[PDB]
Amino acid sequence: HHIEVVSKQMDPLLPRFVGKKARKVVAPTENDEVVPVLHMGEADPNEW
Amino acid sequence: HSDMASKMYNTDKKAFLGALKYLPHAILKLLENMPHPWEQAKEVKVLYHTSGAITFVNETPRVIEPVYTAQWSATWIAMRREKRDRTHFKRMRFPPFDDDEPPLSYEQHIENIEPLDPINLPLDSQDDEYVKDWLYDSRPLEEDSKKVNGTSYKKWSFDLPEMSNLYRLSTPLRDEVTDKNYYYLFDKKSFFN
Amino acid sequence: KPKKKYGTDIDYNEDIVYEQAPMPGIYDTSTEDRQIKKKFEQFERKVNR
Amino acid sequence: LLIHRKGLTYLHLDYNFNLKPTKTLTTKERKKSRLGNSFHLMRELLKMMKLIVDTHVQFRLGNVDAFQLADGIHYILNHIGQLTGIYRYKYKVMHQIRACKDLKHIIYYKFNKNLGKGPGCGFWQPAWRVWLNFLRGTIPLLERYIGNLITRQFEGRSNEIVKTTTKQRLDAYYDLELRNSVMDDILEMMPES
Amino acid sequence: MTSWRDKSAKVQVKESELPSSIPAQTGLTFNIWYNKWSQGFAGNTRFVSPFALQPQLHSGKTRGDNDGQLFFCLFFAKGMCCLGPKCEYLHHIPDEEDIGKLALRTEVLDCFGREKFADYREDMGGIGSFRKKNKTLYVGGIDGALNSKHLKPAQIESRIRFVFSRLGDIDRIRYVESKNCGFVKFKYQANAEFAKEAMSNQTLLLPSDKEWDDRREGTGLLVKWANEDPDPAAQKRLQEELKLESLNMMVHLINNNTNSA
Amino acid sequence: DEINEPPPNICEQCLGDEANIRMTKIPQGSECKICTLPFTLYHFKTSKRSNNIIKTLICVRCATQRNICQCCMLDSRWHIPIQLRDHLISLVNEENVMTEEAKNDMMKRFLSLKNVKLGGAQITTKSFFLYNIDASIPEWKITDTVSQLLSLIVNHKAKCGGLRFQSSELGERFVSIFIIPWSSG
RNA sequence: GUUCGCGAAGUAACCCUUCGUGGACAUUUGGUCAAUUUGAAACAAUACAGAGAUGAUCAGCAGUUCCCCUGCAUAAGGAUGAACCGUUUUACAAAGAGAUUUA
RNA sequence: GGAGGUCAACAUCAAGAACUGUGGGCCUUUGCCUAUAGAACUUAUAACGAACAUGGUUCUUGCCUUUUACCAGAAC
RNA sequence: GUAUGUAUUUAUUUU
Ligand SMILES: [Mg+2]
Ligand SMILES: [Mg+2]
Ligand SMILES: [Mg+2]
Ligand SMILES: [Zn+2]
Ligand SMILES: [Zn+2]
Ligand SMILES: [Zn+2]
Repeated sequence: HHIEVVSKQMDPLLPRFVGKKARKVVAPTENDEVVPVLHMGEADPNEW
Repeated sequence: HSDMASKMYNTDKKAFLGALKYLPHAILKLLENMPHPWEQAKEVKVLYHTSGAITFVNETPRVIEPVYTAQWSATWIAMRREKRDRTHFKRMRFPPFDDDEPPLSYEQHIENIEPLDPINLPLDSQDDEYVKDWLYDSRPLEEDSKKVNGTSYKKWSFDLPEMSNLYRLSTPLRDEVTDKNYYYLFDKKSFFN
Repeated sequence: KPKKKYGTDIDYNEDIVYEQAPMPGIYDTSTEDRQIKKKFEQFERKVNR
Repeated sequence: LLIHRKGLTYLHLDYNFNLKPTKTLTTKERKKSRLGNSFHLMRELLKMMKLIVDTHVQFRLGNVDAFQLADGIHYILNHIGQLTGIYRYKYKVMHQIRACKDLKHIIYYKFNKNLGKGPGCGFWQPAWRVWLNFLRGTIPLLERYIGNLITRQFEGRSNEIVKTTTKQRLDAYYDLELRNSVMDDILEMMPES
Repeated sequence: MTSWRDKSAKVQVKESELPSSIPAQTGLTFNIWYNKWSQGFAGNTRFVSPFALQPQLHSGKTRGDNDGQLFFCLFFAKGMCCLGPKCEYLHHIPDEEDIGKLALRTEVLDCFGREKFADYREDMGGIGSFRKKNKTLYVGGIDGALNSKHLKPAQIESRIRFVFSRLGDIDRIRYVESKNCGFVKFKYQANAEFAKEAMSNQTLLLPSDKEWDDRREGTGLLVKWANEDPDPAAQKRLQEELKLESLNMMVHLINNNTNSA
Repeated sequence: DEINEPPPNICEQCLGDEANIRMTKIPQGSECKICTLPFTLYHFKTSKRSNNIIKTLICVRCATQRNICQCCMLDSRWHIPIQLRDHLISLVNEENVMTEEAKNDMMKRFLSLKNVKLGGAQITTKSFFLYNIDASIPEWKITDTVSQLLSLIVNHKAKCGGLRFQSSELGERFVSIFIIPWSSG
């Protein structure tokens, strides 16, 4: 249907960003894949 | 929009809070337009919101410097006189109105009352003849083809005999001291030092 | 249900609090879920009587 | 509208813009009801406009006279160190009062000279310039101050709200991160877990 | 046809008479921003309408019709609309065909041009929920007969049937004597909504009977959406309905699908 | 920025048939009806002369997961309600597939962000007493049938069709799952 | 409605008026928004009490939280703002001793 | 075509005592040297305004229970 | 002498 996208000039007194607000979210930490943690109790617990 | 209770104003209601940021501007743009002692009734250009949100007087006063020191020398003198003359001169009480008294709108009360004349001043038909014609106009010349530029009112262009008469009038209001050598330690630089 | 305090207050019973889809995986569970539902509908359906 | 939108219906602005509580206040309803150094500053500001333009409202009705007009709004611009009390909110503006006392005296003893002790007057210019400048000084500062106040009455205040170190709450910081920076080292001298 | 499709619709109330704004006296002072009253607490305000629509009497042809609007004037659905034939939003009972038009869009929004929310409301309140169709109305506070008990609950029945009957098509009306409610059910989500916004806050019987004079001080009958129905019967019935319906629409998906092959 | 950058997801039906169209872009529009967060709204009238202005009800994060036209709220591909499409796709296969969604508040807000899509998406008076009444068949169907061969009070509890009509002319022409009696006093 | 022009009729003597027609001039507003009960202010009143570190009476700063409130605020207050004060079992083994069962 | 507009948009306004274009020579585009043309506005008791305010950081003070709000000097 | 906190369901959701 084609298109042309024309922003709408405000009415400068009225809010700009009519829907903006200050809220709070917590967010999904989304991943598939893992980060293998890859490295390399007898005499020591004496010491420590 | 003075009466608002309805639903249909819940746009304009928000609109109002918006202009609350812009108001102080309007005050300034109102309060430098004061009609000044001599004018009777002043007419300005307001730019208004179309929600009834606020109304900015829109213009800025432009008055020629000498012509202006004239106009205020006139009123200055007429003052001193009209203080010396009359007997009990009663300063008015403040505030003008008590709090119970919502200010009465313009279209009804005030527009029929007619102005009750200002200062001006006697002047003359002999001394002041050049200047007596226009000197008290709201803005002295919105039009004089040759004398002033034109309606946009910038770059006034005058003539000796007039500018004389102005010199004459403004004599109360003028610095009067023509010898640079007068300010000796009163210049700036002796201040900064 | 005892009202709310802060306007966003959570009612924990209603929905999974923060639902982490456990993982992908190769082993294709997909059957064990039916043993689950059978046991869970079974349990709750018991308690009602 | 701003007020009734904070859900205070028990504060009343009369038509001179005094703010009075009409119902002696439950303490919580005081705390929710303290209002802003802005919104108070700006209340006062409007009060001044309405005061002057009142005196005009009178004159147009024909009730005073163009001389008592001039004296009146003179008296205003000088005694705003009484008629309003804007000096509670920005105290800086107490230069103008000092300034506008002084212009007062000058424009007298070059006026009184040889006539009268009385109230007669009517040179209000140099006041009017001073107050007009000082008003240009707070336009930006208001568009900011109240600009905030309104985005907070819509969008709710800021959710994060960090803060900074400061005079008082220093120690708790210094301590706090001291001990954290032991707990690294002592956590890493232990062999394992 | 000869009824609605024929003569132009009419005013009900003259804008003069239109109701008083500023809801009146729950409390001390009147808040300007919101429209409420300020302080104190008294029992909530609700009241019967002074008004109601008159299904075949006032409905008629209007402006949105000539120019082809969609949603139905709700201040007509209260018969309260003061604009007469001038009103853009349509005045009349939904036929089946208009629903023929809206039904494209009635997923999201009502017959009155309002945007259905998602979650219903604590009480099953006033505007729909797009996650679900519900055609079925709880009706409660039937005491908007005032308190005259009409010698049979089947006079309740005759009366609810008599009122809601007018608006259009109907499935069924199940009164409940155990607990006071009607539970009613219709064809078109359109019609459902329309009856709802119409019949809030009303009183009953003849152009007059008994306390008819004072009918105007009653509370008025709450009309709100209905939840599920716990019995087995109706429930199996439901999954049947859905079932046959999927059974139809598969034909669509094989038509466009099969064509796309 | 990126809010723009996933672009509108829009019906090819409800969008209307015309060749070229104009639609606004308003950067922070409504919140979703669903996730309850801001987004960019696109107005438009379908065609230019139209009476009503389409508005778009949801994110492009939210109308991704479900794959639904932000104005329509049908499926994109099948032109069908959620609670249908994932019902049909529940049928084939056998039992699965519903999307359990979001009461409370930041439950739904939170759950909006993760991109897993969702099950539907995953793939894509003369008293007349006439008895025998079938329970799930409505009045509309009954008096439907009557007006189709040519006013009512039914009781579905007792399966007893009670009935009245205006003139017994409709008595003859009525007669001239049905228990007949032409019953009046 | 203006203007240019044509034709016709009348007035006329190339015009004044009337009729018809051609041409030009002028070219798509507004809506995120319907008008009080059923798509959402918050206080107040009633009752129940009536201020952390302690044995007790107070100054206070912090810290965490999907709690915020007032304030222009990255200031400072809001009981040191409030909530915290609770419920608590498995990386689990090695050696020795007695009872039971069995190849 | 002329006059105007309390009309708009777009350029430009603090610097080697200061701008720009062009011809020619050299280096290798910059850059240097030479020749030439044109320069509105604003500048020497130095500047767009013979006018005159406010804010932030940083130090020095002054009121001095603490913070907003402040006292009076400087730098940015 | 007080801040502070708590509950304030009236209008019958299908067997
Ligand atoms: Mg604190
Ligand atoms: Mg304490
Ligand atoms: Mg604390
Ligand atoms: Zn209407
Ligand atoms: Zn669509
Ligand atoms: Zn969303």
